[PDB]
Amino acid sequence: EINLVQQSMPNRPNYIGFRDNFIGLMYYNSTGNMGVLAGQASQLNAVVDLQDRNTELSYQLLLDSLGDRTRYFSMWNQAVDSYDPDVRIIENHGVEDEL
Amino acid sequence: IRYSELAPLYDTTRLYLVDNKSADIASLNYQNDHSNFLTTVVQNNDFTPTEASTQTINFDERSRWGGQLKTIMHTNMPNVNEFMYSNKFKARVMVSRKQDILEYEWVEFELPEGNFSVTMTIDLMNNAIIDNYLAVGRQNGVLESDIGVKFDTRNFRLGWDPVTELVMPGVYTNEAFHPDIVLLPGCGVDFTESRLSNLLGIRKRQPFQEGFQIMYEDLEGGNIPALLDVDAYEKSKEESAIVIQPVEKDSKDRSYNVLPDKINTAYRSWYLAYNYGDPEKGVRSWTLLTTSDVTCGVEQVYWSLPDMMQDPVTFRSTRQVSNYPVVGAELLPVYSKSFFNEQAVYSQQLRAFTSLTHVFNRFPENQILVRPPAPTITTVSENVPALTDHGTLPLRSSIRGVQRVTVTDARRRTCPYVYKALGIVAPRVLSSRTF
Amino acid sequence: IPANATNVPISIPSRNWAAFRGWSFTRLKTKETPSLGSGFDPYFVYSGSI
Repeated sequence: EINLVQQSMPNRPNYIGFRDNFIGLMYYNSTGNMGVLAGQASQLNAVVDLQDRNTELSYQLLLDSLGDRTRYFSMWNQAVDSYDPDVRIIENHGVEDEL
Repeated sequence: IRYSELAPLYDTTRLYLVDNKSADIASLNYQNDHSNFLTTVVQNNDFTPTEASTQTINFDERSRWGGQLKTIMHTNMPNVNEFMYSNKFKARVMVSRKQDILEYEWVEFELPEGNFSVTMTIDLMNNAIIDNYLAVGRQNGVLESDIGVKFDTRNFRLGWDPVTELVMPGVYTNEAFHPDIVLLPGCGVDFTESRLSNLLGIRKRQPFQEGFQIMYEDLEGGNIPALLDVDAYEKSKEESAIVIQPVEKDSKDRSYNVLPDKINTAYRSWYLAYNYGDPEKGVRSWTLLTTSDVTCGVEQVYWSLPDMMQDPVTFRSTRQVSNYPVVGAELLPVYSKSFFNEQAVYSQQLRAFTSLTHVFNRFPENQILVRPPAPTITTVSENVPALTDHGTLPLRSSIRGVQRVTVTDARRRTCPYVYKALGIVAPRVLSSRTF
Repeated sequence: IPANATNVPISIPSRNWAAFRGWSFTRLKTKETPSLGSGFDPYFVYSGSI
């Protein structure tokens, strides 16, 4: 008779998709896991990866330089992380509730 | 120059790959075991190790350079393991008995990993089958005369008369003469997939033949002569101052499966088949008899440093896990050391004393089906490091600050049970090339 | 930065500074930063924006 009173609040929204530009979907800046670009008559690579290099970050900065990141693209998955300017900084001005 | 933060060096110089970096390079290892480990070749005393794993050791193109590989490897591993596949053997046993209807099937068995003596290994192989009596043997109706596979060491033709094929003392000699597969009617044993064959010391004579199952059919001239009934032997001396008979009886009611028109049991013996059986139609014509190895044979362990140097001819760099370069091709540091006990057979009365449990010394199922007396000469596992030096392997033009070291076996896959593998490389000039 | 620390001393060994440019700096958080150099970081339990 008392379980006629229960309140339910919906589950919190959760959005799970891929990363900003397919970040960390392939190894860069690692040893043992670095890629190979080399001939078939030599095994000298044109890939040199260092732990003090970052290229996942470098790519993000590079995109911004060459044009807007507000333009979304579904192929290479461009869509930069963002927030609303009324969430991060709360502009508050009351409510117009005079009627 | 050869480095830009140190003076250039000329002639022979040293480099080291040490496995003692486990906190200066172990944030790159969190899925790299010690047989695939990444470790620095840069060992700057007065620079922070974190920021010094990205430094490069230059070598001028005045001459070609090639390191001199040396490897110090110490392994500790048990002799029952997944490494050799010697923790499992597959054997055809009686899987049901119900007028008797008999079923037989290949039933895999598994020895608990970690073991000591050669004598112990044979005993736990027997005990696997007697824990399959506690499975389907006591939940059906299998007779304790039957067991499928039994592993002895006994020879059953001592004190034996050729003209009257009874064992005249009425008991079998309690001395090892070499491992034996005492194999029941309509049963085989399979050791294709394991190295527990090599532990017994039973090998193929064509080893590139596929399959390695030994059938009851294979053994010929291998039937074990029945014991003389010494009651008939005693009470004929009182009439010749006449009867003679086989022991078909036992006091636990477990008769020796005597072949009815013969004085021979239906049990086969591999040891008898090999020696006293047919010369070319016995088991001996496709098998060999060799000394037991507790180690199960000795494998080869390869060295590889695939991205730190140019590989020998007929190899190419692969980061794929299946294939890798081979360098060295040197011995596994596991070796066998023989020891001798002349009270070996008598020290199973002192493991009987210690353990009154008798699940290792075992309850006598039938007087053939019993654990064997220990070998007088045994092989005992020994772990001692192996040190090896090798020729020149041409190096890369410059060497990365951190370089992969990998050890891989003859199956070309990474090796558990390696706790020291130490790369020592010494660069030296080989022969001039244009600069 | 340990936790409630107000100073980070950062010392670099003696190195050439030939053709050096600026610096940049930012503060991250240990939880939200994975280790790169290993195939798997088992201590990374965060899936938000890195």
